[PDB]
Amino acid sequence: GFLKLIEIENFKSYKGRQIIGPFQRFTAIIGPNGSGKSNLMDAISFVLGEKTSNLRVKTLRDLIHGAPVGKPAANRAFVSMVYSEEGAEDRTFARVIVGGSSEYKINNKVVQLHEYSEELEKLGILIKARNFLVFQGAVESIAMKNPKERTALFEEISRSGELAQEYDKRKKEMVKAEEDTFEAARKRAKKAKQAFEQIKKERFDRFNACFESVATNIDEIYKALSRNSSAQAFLGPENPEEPYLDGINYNCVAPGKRFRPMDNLSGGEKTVAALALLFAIHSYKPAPFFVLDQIDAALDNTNIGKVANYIKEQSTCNFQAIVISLKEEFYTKAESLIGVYPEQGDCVISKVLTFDLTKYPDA
Amino acid sequence: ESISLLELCRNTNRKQAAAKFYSFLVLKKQQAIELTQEEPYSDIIATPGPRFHGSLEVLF
Repeated sequence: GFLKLIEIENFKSYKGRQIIGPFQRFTAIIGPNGSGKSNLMDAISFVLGEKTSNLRVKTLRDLIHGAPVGKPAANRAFVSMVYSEEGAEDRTFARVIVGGSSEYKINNKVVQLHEYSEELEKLGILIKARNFLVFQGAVESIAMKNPKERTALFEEISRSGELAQEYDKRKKEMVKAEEDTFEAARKRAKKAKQAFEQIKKERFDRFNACFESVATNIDEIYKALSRNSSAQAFLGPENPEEPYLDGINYNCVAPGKRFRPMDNLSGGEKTVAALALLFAIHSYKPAPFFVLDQIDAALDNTNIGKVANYIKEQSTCNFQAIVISLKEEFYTKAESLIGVYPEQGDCVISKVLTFDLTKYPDA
Repeated sequence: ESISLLELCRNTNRKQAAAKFYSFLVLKKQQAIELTQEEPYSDIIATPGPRFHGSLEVLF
């Protein structure tokens, strides 16, 4: 489905009741330096269940407009997300600050957080994993992971890492039973390795289901980001039989260079290689919408247009893109702009404007 | 008086239209103008703001 609109009431600088959107398949949130854009990112995180400690406050009550300086506009605030899906009624997900704590609602029915999370998960929105979010600095974080840190990441996203301790403990038992081996000792060792092969097979299958998807997609992504047919990208386990035990190697052929580990790249070339891995990882478990918070801050004028055009292309079919963007060479590829501006008041007030770019021709 | 964003963007390309839209946000921040938009994706009308007293024609 689709994130159609966000409705806000008295949340941080968004005083009063405001409609944000409707969103198009590719929408950029832009505006001059101010609390407004990051507050809107926080509203999205908040309606998707983010914890208080991750919303730049110490108390939930301080998310109410004016509460940080002792002048709250109200004793309630809310953020609501309207989720649309072709062939179905709209679904509304809301989080309300009532009496200082969260009230969760689905279609105005009060629910507990467990059910809210479950109903979002059925849509492909994983609020604990935050699969919908590319946080500021995510590109540089991926760029810096060594082969073993890549394997760690694959174990997390594939949930194969949830079987690690059982794997280690079943392997320890198998080693002991094998060390012992009259016939009953043979019988205990056989069952020991069988129970170990079970968890080994299961950890492999969970890892492989994720890794092979990411590994299959990364080449085309790297070609698309590079806008070059000759670029090539390769993921490969150092230990093919048990990939979770060793590193995941990542070699690229940059559009003019030779086959080399991504490590041996630098500058915008390494950034585009890290972007390809980031987007390939998100092509497993992909949320219906993708919120990219200032991803273009990591780009320079040699690849900003390439990444913007990649998101433009992907947004027509594979996912909805919502990008908070500071750079015109990125956000002018969007279908519509949500422009955030400040209003004077006792506290900073943010309001928005909507603008359709599809009405105008390109360069 | 008043200035229509959609009229200013008539005959512009995407980058030009986006920059005029963005200029409305900056000029509102600087209090040179006030902004109204009746409904999502409608025209956006600028009027004189408290911190600029010339003509709106010259501001664009």
